[PDB]
Amino acid sequence: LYNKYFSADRLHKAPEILFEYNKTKYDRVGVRYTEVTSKASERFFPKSRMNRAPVIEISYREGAVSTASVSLSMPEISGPP
Amino acid sequence: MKSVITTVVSAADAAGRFPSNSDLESIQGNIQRSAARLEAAEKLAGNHEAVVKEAGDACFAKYAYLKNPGEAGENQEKINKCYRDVDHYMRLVNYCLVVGGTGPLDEWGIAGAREVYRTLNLPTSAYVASIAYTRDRLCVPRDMSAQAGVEFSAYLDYLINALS
Amino acid sequence: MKTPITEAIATADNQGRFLSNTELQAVNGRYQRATASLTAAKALTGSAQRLITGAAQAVYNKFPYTTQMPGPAYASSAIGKAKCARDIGYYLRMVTYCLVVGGTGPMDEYLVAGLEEINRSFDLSPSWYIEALQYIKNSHGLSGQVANEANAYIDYAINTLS
Amino acid sequence: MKTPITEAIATADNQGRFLSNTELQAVNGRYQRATASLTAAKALTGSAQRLITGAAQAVYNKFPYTTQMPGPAYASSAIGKAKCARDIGYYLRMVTYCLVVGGTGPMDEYLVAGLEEINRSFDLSPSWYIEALQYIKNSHGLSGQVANEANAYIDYAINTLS
Amino acid sequence: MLDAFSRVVVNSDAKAAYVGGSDLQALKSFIADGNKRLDAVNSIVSNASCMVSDAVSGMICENPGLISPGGNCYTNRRMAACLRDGEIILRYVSYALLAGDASVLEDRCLNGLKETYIALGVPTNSSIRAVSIMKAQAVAFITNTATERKMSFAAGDCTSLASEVASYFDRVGAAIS
Amino acid sequence: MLDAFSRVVVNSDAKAAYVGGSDLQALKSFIADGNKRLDAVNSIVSNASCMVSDAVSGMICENPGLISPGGNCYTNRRMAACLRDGEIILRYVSYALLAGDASVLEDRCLNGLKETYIALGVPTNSSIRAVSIMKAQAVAFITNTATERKMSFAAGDCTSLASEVASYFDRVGAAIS
Amino acid sequence: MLDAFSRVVVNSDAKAAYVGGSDLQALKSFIADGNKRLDAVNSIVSNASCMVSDAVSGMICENPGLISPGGNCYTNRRMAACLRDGEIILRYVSYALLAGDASVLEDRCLNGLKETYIALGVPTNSSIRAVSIMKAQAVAFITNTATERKMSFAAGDCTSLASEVASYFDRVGAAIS
Amino acid sequence: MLDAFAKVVAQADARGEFLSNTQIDALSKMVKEGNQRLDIVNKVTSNASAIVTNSARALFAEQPQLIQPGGNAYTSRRMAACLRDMEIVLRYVSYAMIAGDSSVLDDRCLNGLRETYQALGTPGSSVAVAIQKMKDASVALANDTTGTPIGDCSSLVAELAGYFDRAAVSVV
Amino acid sequence: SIPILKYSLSTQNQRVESFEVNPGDEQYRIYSTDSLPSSSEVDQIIWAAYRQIFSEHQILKSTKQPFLESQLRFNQISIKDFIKGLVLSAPFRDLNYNVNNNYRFVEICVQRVLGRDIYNEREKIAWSIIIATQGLEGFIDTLLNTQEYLSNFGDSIVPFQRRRIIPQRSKGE
Ligand SMILES: *CC[C@H]1/C(=C/c2[nH]c(/C=C3N=C(/C=C4\NC(=O)C(CC)=C4C)C(C)=C\3CCC(=O)O)c(CCC(=O)O)c2C)NC(=O)[C@@H]1C
Ligand SMILES: *CC[C@H]1/C(=C/c2[nH]c(/C=C3N=C(/C=C4\NC(=O)C(CC)=C4C)C(C)=C\3CCC(=O)O)c(CCC(=O)O)c2C)NC(=O)[C@@H]1C
Ligand SMILES: C=CC1=C(C)[C@@H](Cc2[nH]c(/C=C3N=C(/C=C4\NC(=O)[C@H](C)[C@H]4CC)C(C)=C\3CCC(=O)O)c(CCC(=O)O)c2C)NC1=O
Ligand SMILES: C=CC1=C(C)[C@@H](Cc2[nH]c(/C=C3N=C(/C=C4\NC(=O)[C@H](C)[C@H]4CC)C(C)=C\3CCC(=O)O)c(CCC(=O)O)c2C)NC1=O
Ligand SMILES: C=CC1=C(C)[C@@H](Cc2[nH]c(/C=C3N=C(/C=C4\NC(=O)[C@H](C)[C@H]4CC)C(C)=C\3CCC(=O)O)c(CCC(=O)O)c2C)NC1=O
Ligand SMILES: C=CC1=C(C)[C@@H](Cc2[nH]c(/C=C3N=C(/C=C4\NC(=O)[C@H](C)[C@H]4CC)C(C)=C\3CCC(=O)O)c(CCC(=O)O)c2C)NC1=O
Ligand SMILES: C=CC1=C(C)[C@@H](Cc2[nH]c(/C=C3N=C(/C=C4\NC(=O)[C@H](C)[C@H]4CC)C(C)=C\3CCC(=O)O)c(CCC(=O)O)c2C)NC1=O
Ligand SMILES: C=CC1=C(C)[C@@H](Cc2[nH]c(/C=C3N=C(/C=C4\NC(=O)[C@H](C)[C@H]4CC)C(C)=C\3CCC(=O)O)c(CCC(=O)O)c2C)NC1=O
Ligand SMILES: C=CC1=C(C)[C@@H](Cc2[nH]c(/C=C3N=C(/C=C4\NC(=O)[C@H](C)[C@H]4CC)C(C)=C\3CCC(=O)O)c(CCC(=O)O)c2C)NC1=O
Ligand SMILES: C=CC1=C(C)[C@@H](Cc2[nH]c(/C=C3N=C(/C=C4\NC(=O)[C@H](C)[C@H]4CC)C(C)=C\3CCC(=O)O)c(CCC(=O)O)c2C)NC1=O
Ligand SMILES: C=CC1=C(C)[C@@H](Cc2[nH]c(/C=C3N=C(/C=C4\NC(=O)[C@H](C)[C@H]4CC)C(C)=C\3CCC(=O)O)c(CCC(=O)O)c2C)NC1=O
Ligand SMILES: C=CC1=C(C)[C@@H](Cc2[nH]c(/C=C3N=C(/C=C4\NC(=O)[C@H](C)[C@H]4CC)C(C)=C\3CCC(=O)O)c(CCC(=O)O)c2C)NC1=O
Ligand SMILES: C=CC1=C(C)[C@@H](Cc2[nH]c(/C=C3N=C(/C=C4\NC(=O)[C@H](C)[C@H]4CC)C(C)=C\3CCC(=O)O)c(CCC(=O)O)c2C)NC1=O
Ligand SMILES: C=CC1=C(C)[C@@H](Cc2[nH]c(/C=C3N=C(/C=C4\NC(=O)[C@H](C)[C@H]4CC)C(C)=C\3CCC(=O)O)c(CCC(=O)O)c2C)NC1=O
Repeated sequence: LYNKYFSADRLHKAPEILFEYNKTKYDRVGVRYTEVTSKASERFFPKSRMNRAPVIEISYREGAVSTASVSLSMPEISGPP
Repeated sequence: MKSVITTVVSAADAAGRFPSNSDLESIQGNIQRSAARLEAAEKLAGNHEAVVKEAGDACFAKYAYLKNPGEAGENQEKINKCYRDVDHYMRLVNYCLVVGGTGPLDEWGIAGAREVYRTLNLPTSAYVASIAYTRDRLCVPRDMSAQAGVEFSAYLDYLINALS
Repeated sequence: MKTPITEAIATADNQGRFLSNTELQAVNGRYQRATASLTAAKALTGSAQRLITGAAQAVYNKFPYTTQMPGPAYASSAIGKAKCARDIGYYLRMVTYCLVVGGTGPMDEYLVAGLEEINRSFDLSPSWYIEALQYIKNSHGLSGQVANEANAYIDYAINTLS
Repeated sequence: MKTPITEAIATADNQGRFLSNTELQAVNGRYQRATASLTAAKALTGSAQRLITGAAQAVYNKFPYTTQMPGPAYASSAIGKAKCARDIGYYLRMVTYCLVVGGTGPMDEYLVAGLEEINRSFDLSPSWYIEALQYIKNSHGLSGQVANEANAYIDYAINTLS
Repeated sequence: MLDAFSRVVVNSDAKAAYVGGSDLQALKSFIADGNKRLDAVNSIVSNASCMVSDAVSGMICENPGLISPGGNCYTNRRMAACLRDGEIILRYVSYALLAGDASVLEDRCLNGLKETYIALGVPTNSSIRAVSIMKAQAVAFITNTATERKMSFAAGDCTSLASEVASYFDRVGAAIS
Repeated sequence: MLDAFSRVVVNSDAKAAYVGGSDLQALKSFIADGNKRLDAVNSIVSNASCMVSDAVSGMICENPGLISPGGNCYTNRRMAACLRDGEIILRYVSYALLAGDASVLEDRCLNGLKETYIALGVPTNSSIRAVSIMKAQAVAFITNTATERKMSFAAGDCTSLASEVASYFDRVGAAIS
Repeated sequence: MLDAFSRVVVNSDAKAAYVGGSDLQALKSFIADGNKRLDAVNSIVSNASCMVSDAVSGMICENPGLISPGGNCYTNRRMAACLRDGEIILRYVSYALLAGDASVLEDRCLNGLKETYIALGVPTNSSIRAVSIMKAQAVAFITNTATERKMSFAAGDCTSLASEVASYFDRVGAAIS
Repeated sequence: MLDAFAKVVAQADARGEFLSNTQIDALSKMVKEGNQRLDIVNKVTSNASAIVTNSARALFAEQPQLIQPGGNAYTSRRMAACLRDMEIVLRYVSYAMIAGDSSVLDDRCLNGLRETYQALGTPGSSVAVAIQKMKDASVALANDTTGTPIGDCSSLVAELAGYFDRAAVSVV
Repeated sequence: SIPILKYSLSTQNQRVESFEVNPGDEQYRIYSTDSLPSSSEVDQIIWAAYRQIFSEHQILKSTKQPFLESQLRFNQISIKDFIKGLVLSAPFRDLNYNVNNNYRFVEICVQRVLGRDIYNEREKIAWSIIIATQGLEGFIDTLLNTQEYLSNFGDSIVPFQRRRIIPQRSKGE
């Protein structure tokens, strides 16, 4: 029983801080309230990092080494059926 | 000779008028471009015994069937003719790098080429292979400057579109 | 092709009046429902081949005389199954288009128009496609508001087919 | 009388199609703006006599000849001031009605239809009512998402008057 | 302007509020060393999820008895609740840094938390170990001495951020005690 | 060039790095046999989607119990997530080949994955079968002995690539075990 | 024909107004990005031949009724006339991109093309397809995102120029529609 | 008609495959500026008469020969004929603004307007000047924030000017 | 397809011929644009079309259709297309259509479009249906393709009430 301090209407609720900052005249900061949500797997796969995988793209044509390039990112990716 | 000066002079002569501002500004652009344009021409003059040599064997590397009997490269003298005709095209590219426009190519290399290469049964794509091999061999910070390289490949690309 | 933006234009153009607040709220509601429709369209795109093969198998189970009757209209031979999977792919594609634009406009001009004489002259029964759509409506795996947005365009086609 | 619900009905009735959520989003956006329009209508109701007398005094200040000119069209006598306050009360009433239903439908059928020959035959100048409405548009007190909803119907009438 | 931030929490309505221009200039004028404080709270909110994950894995790889059957982290849904709790504590201490004041840290999370964990049978010293791990990660992110992670800042010293959040994490660790 | 690629992984920011000819020559000067180490990762990224599809269909046509009701691949959600997981593992092992080093393969996917699959009830041996199928497809694509698929390469031997990715796939298959 | 300059002169001549500093700034901005404009027309006309060849063959390979007997692209003569029909519109689009105005495009090429095509019996749909596939190659060559060929440039983006050449390519598709 | 959403559906269906995953967030950014697009349009709608009348008064202040006896816009029917044309091109620009693409503007307004002006003898390049006189009055009015939260609308007013030049060059 | 319900006819003035070569007074000044009108006779045609369908107060400024007139003055549309682009106008839809049922609506535009009074009520029963299933526009497109419209008004004569006054009589209806 925990209802004396943490009643069920405000249970598991925290502020969140957001930043619209790009060194711009329109740069903002925001504060909101939220219900928090987390699940089990985030001891090793944290929410900012979860399900992100490094994709590599290459442009090359045979003999065109001066045009060849490579790039790297890691977005959110899903499986194609 | 299609160049910057001949264009505006022929336009003023067809109109029967004196040279105005629009003709002199075009010569100003030639003045402003000659520094980057003549940079590629002197290095093509200094490197040509290597560049047509190592561009000619790329043609036979892509098309090894040309050295078969009954083809256009059956003996050594026809291969010497092939390196001859490659060096001629490189000399014409060096010429249009000097003039400013594409006068020497469409006067001496391009006009009438489709008749000769058809009746003498020379494969047209084998020329485009040797030109396109030298087009992407150019790395821009090392051989030329950044501005000489684009103005060198634009004539090479022009030849490719004319032959294809 | 009619989306909620297009009738907002079409009403103001009737007297040629300027766009007031009576039309801007109508497009604002499209912008409200746009998120719940777009993930429905994305999830239906991700589930295309599974739903198409399951729907075709549901029609073959519920109407077994379809793959056994000798005739060009039936799926008894191998190419009839290709035509039958092609049709269900067309239906699911129109459903995803209507989910994207937020209105029944795509299927109203690509499928609905002249779908009566197509079923009548080529002797196709409309009751097959209702079974195909009733398979998709319950087994697409979405739930809640996204599924409620997705089911409306699905059983809209059930309504015009019946 | 057009509100965003009425064109949602009128578009579906043209082919006689059922109400899919092409139009349900259009009425959902009305339900979104409804709260911000209703408190604007309530606050404009609460400020009726102050705004009417201030607007009439603004017209009498900006056009002092209307207080002096001998004629039936002017407010030089006592009953002309009663007609002039009655007209501004009519305008504010139509503004509150359009704020309530969420569309310009009330004033479109009660006010502006046939207003041209009213101003022409009875020799009233439309520039008086623009000053009366420009008084209400800045000195109503409303500010924010509620004043932006209230100002649109106010300067809509400025647009048709001019 | 900080009263507008407090208003949100007072109302608990989950509707966002934003400051910029003259309102953000008033906030940065009012609360001490604002620019540095902003790089500070950015260095927390961009690293928060890895912080609670690394913290609870450090607690578990120190004491396996919670992951044993009969442990408080066993039957993973509770372990999800523990991840949630650690992240909530992180969010409140990040706000308390951003405010330069520890009042809401008392009033909204630390008020009556110890008795709650006693009533639930939550072991205290493991959570003290967890918040000390978060304190070390926070001061590492604030000195830009993360061995694994790099952000570019305008050059200078930020003594207050490490001592400020160390005082705040010690307030949490003493209030749970 | 190398520092930017490292910072993309360290930040996890999902923004693409991009490189010029002088940049590419610097990374190729750092890398061992970069020229040949590039045809390899190209032969993976041009074949990746068919690889995970053929892998999961080979697992399913070996063990149908996952597609039976009560199976882990049954339901609309399970099939989509398992395809996603297998492709993620493929992308990380492709990076680990491109780097010539298996550190991020540990740190970003293999760290704590087995306990996650235990907590979700994912059967391990089926995923081991899957990654062995991907290992066979990878070494087939690297010897250019794909019976169905052809790319032209500059002529020569690339034995190290077959052994490099076999060591990496065995690292995955042992770390999940 | 007019230009990025003669356009504002014909606009100012209706006013009988001098070209003052208010509307000269668009012309100075047009001059200040002239090097990117020349860098774009060079990139288009260097690959112009493969553009028309790939465009007409891509129009054919998704509508094989044109090369069907009696189709509009059936014999060698009709196919050569189509391959030149496309080259002419690419030439006039390049003129309009160099001049910065579509006035050379609309009267020298588009004035009367519609009734020409429906006097010849040319299908409109394949012409919009061949125009759209050329627009897709032009926007790839200007922004240097062409897959099979990359050209070297300076740093900066040309979405300006890409949308200008896209509007030029939609003008012809609207004219022959 | 075509709006900005059906545009992406059109060439996706003409290519024949589904919408890709990077186009859906290109549409979810497009719904992100929605509230901003409504503030813009509503700005140009509420003072639509004042834009037309001030642009016409500035148009005749520099070109009297239009109001000259014998000029094109001289008689009261011919003077009224300018104001309706200016309100039409203001109206279809505001249609294209909320639509997100230019396809409805050149469809019902700019299609063949050059041929009508070349047939009536209405000269070509003051309707261009009138459209430019309306353009600067519109994008100055879209900049006003008085009655809206503070932010960036400049990408959308670039598009709003990107409709007016399209209207201004299909009439010369 | 549910064709039109068969109703049966009556006897009227316009049903039988007039024998009236050279009439003078009971003729309603046919406003055709085959007349090739000038710039101000077009205004007379437009006003007479407004009087025919609308009554004389749906010639307010509010009810005016200023762009339909601009397509008439450029010969984009004809008179018949102008007529039921005027019936499709929503001032006609809220002033005349929202205030009566569809039986009275059938008679309120058979008289204004076809120029004749209804045969019986069974005709109003048979024509009330095209308002319901395919709407107002589906009603008027099927009304203006009848032989009753095309054989006397064609596509460039403004419609009018037909054979209202008998020649020797003064009164008529
Ligand atoms: C579930 C499969 C059932 C079935 C299918 C079947 N269909 C056809 C032939 C046609 N179906 C259509 C329908 C459409 N075409 C479209 O493009 C669209 C969307 C715009 C629809 C709804 C048409 C036009 C045809 C004829 C042309 C064709 O597509 O082949 C056939 C072949 C019939 C024939 O060849 O005469 C089959 C077998 N029939 C079944 O038995 C299944 C239950
Ligand atoms: C601000 C007062 C100015 C003014 C007013 C004035 N008005 C009238 C007469 C009329 N005004 C109307 C207008 C309306 N009547 C309505 O019912 C509505 C809403 C649906 C409007 C907009 C009408 C119809 C009349 C004539 C009948 C009447 O209301 O009396 C008069 C009297 C004119 C006369 O009697 O001939 C005045 C003085 N005039 C001013 O000088 C003030 C500036
Ligand atoms: C001034 C301008 C100028 C040119 C552009 C060239 C073009 C050119 N090449 C050849 C002539 C030739 N060109 C080739 C070339 C080739 N055969 C191949 O297999 C390849 C396609 C290619 C080598 C790479 C050969 C083999 C001949 C001799 C043809 C023969 O008679 O067998 C000829 C005929 C005259 C001759 O015998 O040399 C000409 C005009 N020569 C010029 O004077
Ligand atoms: C007129 C212009 C002109 C050129 C373009 C080059 C073309 C060229 N390159 C090389 C020879 C070479 N050329 C390069 C240059 C490059 N190799 C690459 O992989 C990069 C893409 C590119 C720029 C860095 C290198 C690195 C060598 C030595 C190894 C090799 O042949 O690739 C040679 C042999 C003789 C020599 O070294 O010069 C020639 C003719 N030379 C010229 O005179
Ligand atoms: C056996 C179990 C076991 C673990 C799970 C780890 C957990 C762990 N991490 C750190 C320590 C730390 N943890 C982080 C956190 C991060 N670093 C980053 O770059 C990411 C952004 C973020 C999530 C990974 C930081 C920045 C430090 C301080 C620098 C360091 O020691 O690496 C500490 C020391 C804290 C202290 O007491 O001072 C511990 C115990 N260590 C262990 O012994
Ligand atoms: C405003 C601030 C605020 C908080 C901090 C949390 C505090 C909090 N945590 C729990 C509840 C819990 N908290 C934990 C957490 C832990 N157990 C451990 O062994 C670890 C030390 C630690 C995680 C690292 C667990 C495991 C439960 C669930 C206990 C149970 O199953 O009953 C509860 C009871 C309600 C519930 O069961 O969800 C509350 C009020 N809630 C709040 O509203
Ligand atoms: C809304 C978002 C927002 C931010 C994130 C900050 C970002 C920010 N930081 C500083 C500027 C600075 N930021 C720091 C802070 C630090 N420097 C370090 O090396 C330490 C790691 C860290 C201490 C915590 C320092 C020391 C300066 C320069 C002095 C100062 O302005 O405070 C400046 C002014 C100069 C500049 O542009 O760089 C700005 C805009 N400000 C904002 O408005
Ligand atoms: C009953 C279920 C069942 C399947 C679904 C397939 C699945 C499958 N494919 C391969 C084996 C392979 N799979 C591929 C993959 C591909 N080949 C290509 O050319 C494409 C580009 C790409 C996607 C199709 C390759 C290259 C091989 C190795 C060569 C081969 O055996 O065909 C293997 C053997 C791997 C091993 O254990 O060594 C299996 C089980 N086989 C089955 O028994
Ligand atoms: C950085 C690396 C990284 C990964 C590899 C994945 C790992 C991973 N997979 C799942 C989650 C899952 N993973 C699978 C996968 C499988 N089940 C099987 O039976 C097959 C063996 C296998 C597919 C071939 C399934 C079916 C789920 C969903 C389980 C569920 O429904 O709860 C989860 C839990 C979160 C979720 O449910 O989405 C995580 C963390 N995520 C990551 O962040
Ligand atoms: C950015 C993109 C990019 C690439 C994809 C590669 C493409 C590439 N590969 C090689 C060159 C080569 N590539 C290979 C590799 C192989 N050969 C085989 O037959 C095996 C199947 C495979 C082993 C994995 C070999 C053996 C060479 C020649 C020796 C070498 O340069 O390594 C070369 C130099 C010579 C040439 O131009 O061909 C280039 C540019 N390099 C790049 O810069
Ligand atoms: C100044 C601008 C200018 C142009 C744009 C062209 C326009 C043009 N094209 C053709 C003529 C043609 N154009 C095409 C082209 C096509 N038909 C198709 O099915 C495809 C869609 C498309 C090729 C991609 C064909 C097939 C003919 C007629 C060939 C014939 O009938 O013999 C003709 C008639 C002349 C003739 O046929 O000989 C003209 C004037 N010419 C010009 O002077
Ligand atoms: C059915 C038959 C069929 C084809 C023939 C090709 C034709 C083709 N090419 C491209 C698309 C393209 N085509 C080119 C053209 C070229 N690239 C170069 O660098 C060369 C210089 C030049 C000749 C090869 C370019 C640059 C693109 C843009 C994307 C790309 O680089 O491929 C597109 C996409 C157009 C669009 O997205 O709207 C199509 C359909 N594809 C097909 O499906
Ligand atoms: C007569 C021949 C002639 C040309 C061929 C061009 C060649 C050229 N391009 C640029 C210069 C440039 N060119 C581009 C254009 C681009 N950069 C990209 O990465 C995109 C692919 C593309 C469209 C954005 C840009 C962004 C600059 C630098 C900006 C500038 O110089 O104004 C410059 C000026 C800087 C320099 O000297 O390098 C020159 C001379 N100009 C000419 O006078
Ligand atoms: C029914 C009609 C209707 C509207 C007009 C808008 C009105 C509107 N705009 C905004 C919200 C906004 N509106 C603007 C717009 C602008 N700010 C400026 O400085 C420019 C002058 C102007 C561009 C035209 C901006 C920039 C925001 C976001 C402000 C913020 O970041 O807090 C919000 C807040 C709620 C939200 O986040 O969406 C609302 C209701 N929405 C509607 O439903």
